[PDB]
Amino acid sequence: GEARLEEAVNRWVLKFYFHEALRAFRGSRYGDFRQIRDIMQALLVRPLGKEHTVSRLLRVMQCLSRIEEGENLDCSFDMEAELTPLESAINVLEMIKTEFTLTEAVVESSRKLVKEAAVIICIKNKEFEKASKILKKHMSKDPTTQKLRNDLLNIIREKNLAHPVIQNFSYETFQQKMLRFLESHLDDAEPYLLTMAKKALK
Amino acid sequence: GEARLEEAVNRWVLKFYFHEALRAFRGSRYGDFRQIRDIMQALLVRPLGKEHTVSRLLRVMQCLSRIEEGENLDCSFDMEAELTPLESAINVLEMIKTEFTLTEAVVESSRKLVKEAAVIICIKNKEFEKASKILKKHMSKDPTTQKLRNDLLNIIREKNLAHPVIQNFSYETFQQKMLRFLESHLDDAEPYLLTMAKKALK
Amino acid sequence: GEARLEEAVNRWVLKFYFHEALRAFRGSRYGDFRQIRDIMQALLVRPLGKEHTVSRLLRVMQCLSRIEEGENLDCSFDMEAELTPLESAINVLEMIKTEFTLTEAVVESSRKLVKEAAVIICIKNKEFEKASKILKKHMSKDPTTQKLRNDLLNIIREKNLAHPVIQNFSYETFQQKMLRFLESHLDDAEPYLLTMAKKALK
Amino acid sequence: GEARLEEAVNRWVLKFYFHEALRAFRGSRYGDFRQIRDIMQALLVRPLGKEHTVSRLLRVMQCLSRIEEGENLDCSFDMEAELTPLESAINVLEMIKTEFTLTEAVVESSRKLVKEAAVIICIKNKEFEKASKILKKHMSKDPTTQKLRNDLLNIIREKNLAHPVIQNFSYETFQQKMLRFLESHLDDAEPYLLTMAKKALK
Amino acid sequence: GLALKYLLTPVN
Amino acid sequence: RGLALKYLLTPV
Amino acid sequence: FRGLALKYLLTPVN
Amino acid sequence: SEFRGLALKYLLTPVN
Repeated sequence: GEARLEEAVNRWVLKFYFHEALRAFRGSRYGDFRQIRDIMQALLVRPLGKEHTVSRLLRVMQCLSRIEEGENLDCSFDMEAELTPLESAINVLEMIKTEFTLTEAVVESSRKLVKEAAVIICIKNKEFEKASKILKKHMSKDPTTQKLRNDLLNIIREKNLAHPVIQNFSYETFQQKMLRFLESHLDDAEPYLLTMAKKALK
Repeated sequence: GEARLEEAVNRWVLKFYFHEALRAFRGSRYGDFRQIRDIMQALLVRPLGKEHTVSRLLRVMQCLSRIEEGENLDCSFDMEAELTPLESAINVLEMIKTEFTLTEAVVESSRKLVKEAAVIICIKNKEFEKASKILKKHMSKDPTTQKLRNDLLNIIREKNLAHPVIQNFSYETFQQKMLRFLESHLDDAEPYLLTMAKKALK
Repeated sequence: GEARLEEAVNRWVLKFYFHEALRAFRGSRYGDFRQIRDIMQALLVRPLGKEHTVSRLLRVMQCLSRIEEGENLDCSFDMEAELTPLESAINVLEMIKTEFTLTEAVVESSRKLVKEAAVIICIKNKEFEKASKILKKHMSKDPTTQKLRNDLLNIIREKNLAHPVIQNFSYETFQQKMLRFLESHLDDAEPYLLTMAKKALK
Repeated sequence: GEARLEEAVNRWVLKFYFHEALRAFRGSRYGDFRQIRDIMQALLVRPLGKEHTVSRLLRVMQCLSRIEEGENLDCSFDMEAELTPLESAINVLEMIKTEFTLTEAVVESSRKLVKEAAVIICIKNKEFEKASKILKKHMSKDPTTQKLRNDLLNIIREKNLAHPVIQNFSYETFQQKMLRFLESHLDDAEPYLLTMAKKALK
Repeated sequence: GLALKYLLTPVN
Repeated sequence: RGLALKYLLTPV
Repeated sequence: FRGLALKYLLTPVN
Repeated sequence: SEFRGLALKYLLTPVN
């Protein structure tokens, strides 16, 4: 029973920090976001109670974590593969779509965004083969993106980082949209903890 | 703004886990202790108020973490890595007598225990040279340790782990002993979160 | 030394058992395969020193393990997701493609086999919902993939287990097919340990 | 044939890791011991060809494995029960005696130590109830346990963990002794695999 | 596996 | 085969 | 690391 | 790279 008390608190702490992480992300305060993320990670090895209540929370956190790290290509969230953070972000996106019961129509516009930045970023980075790889595996597919497949494709062989697509690409702009997207499938709140701090910072 | 509110929640969270850490240590659940420890370590990068309000439990927690790791001789808490966990514990123990302004009479027994454990553990691991260094560094004056410091030297040189000073020294016993010492100079505050947790499953 | 010695045996042992694993799979002795698989898995926690030396055979072992369990849809190989063994095999196929630096032309034919098998097994097990998901997500595109995809959808919408595409699909046939694809990408050299068991016994 | 070669290698492999496990246990590297233990456990389902050529190191490994987990009261090595690891070790001791054809004398020396440790470990874990049960079923006979069994009851009744008997008992010390004893009844032979690994690294 | 299943930090 | 159960080395 | 056991995971997590 | 705080001042974990 001493155990089920810890469980209850750990749940409050996770929810509270998840709340502050979005806040930090929202304010483009990415260092704080990262310190809070690590706290939540250290929190996951502990008894959380029942996983119906933080799994949506947890998935969005995963997506954001991978996105906030997308510019570091040597960083990996995949255990088995050499995946760029944005490739791993796509996979999370997929779990979110499956677990949040959303439709392809609702999700394709964001994931599309993710595919784009994953390639551009490889490109903005002189990593031209990965760029090709990601494009041929994720974008070398749909309809309304051919024009883009073909432009990103040529930008690659010519190494045209001088291209309007590349130069006007803004990751900060990218990040914020992804957060806006992920937020619209999550409640809003005040975590018991934050609510009790005010009830006392009284 | 929303800052001063995180700062107070961080404090509460830091104190909550400190409480469980001690509870895990007291029950000899060292695995649980290290997981909790890691969460606390991750919180330290966040803003917590002013040291004072937590500098006391952070030192005890420091001494406890080194003691919990006392048996891993290839583990180091010191920056350069030339220190055994128990050596680090001795240091932390001095920082506690100095910061808490404890009388020498209230600290010599316990400080004498960490020194004995530091040498003996090396011996059981056959780090006879490490054992020699630690012994000659902390036990030269440290007088009336006359029998012990003199027994140990013979134990080392004869590599005699069958000697009863070695054979009747139990790390588990040493740990709980040290915890009782450390705990007594504390504030085992039933942290706000456990009380809120109770007031809620109650 | 005594440590660099285990690594070398661990390397020999890993390679030897991978061969016996292929031999058992080749002979359709999947229980033996699973047993050798667990041995190899237990071995992975140990030092192997030269990663790049076991990396290829390990990726093939991974694919084979997910293919061998392809009919146990309640079996998963992802920490993160709700993936059937075959969906996982696909991901391995992608890693194999990258780390073996294979062309799409070579990988795609076998990847279509795994998608076909992943959809059909779901169908045979009557998980018409999981099937459509996998179908929609994987053969979602269009070339030749245009007739089988349609048939499958029609078979699904109709819960038609009696259709010929279902009735004439044999997991055994599929398994041996994937082993042949994977075998043709390995240097099939005799394990040191086997050479010695030969000098040694004859 | 192909089957005969696998058997011969499984034996070499099994004997090699056994040697390494003892070496790990001897250097107090219990983490490595457990990993090697798991490797050996997985190997047991594979053809070995000749029980007797391995029956002996296997019984010693069993005893050591149970002893290595002796501190986890809720670990259960036995099929039908809630025997603590140490109680299980007592039983493996009977097997060793019987199959190494040892005298009751050469054996009772160690069997006495395992009983003492089994009771004490329960006491250090506050499992006074079980400490009392093991004490009565195993110890209460009478060479000169005669007063140790009596101090132990009083220690239990009084929940006295400060008693020298409990205070001065070191599991690590008991552990290493049990290895000395168990090791002493095994032949000197270096494993074939290690021998070959030495010719390789010259 | 909450830590591995909902992994938030880079393996790396 | 029983070997793995007759010489059980790991806990249940 | 030993993650080789996680990176080259041969057995079902399950 | 960045702002650590009392993470090193009150280090609880090993460097190792």
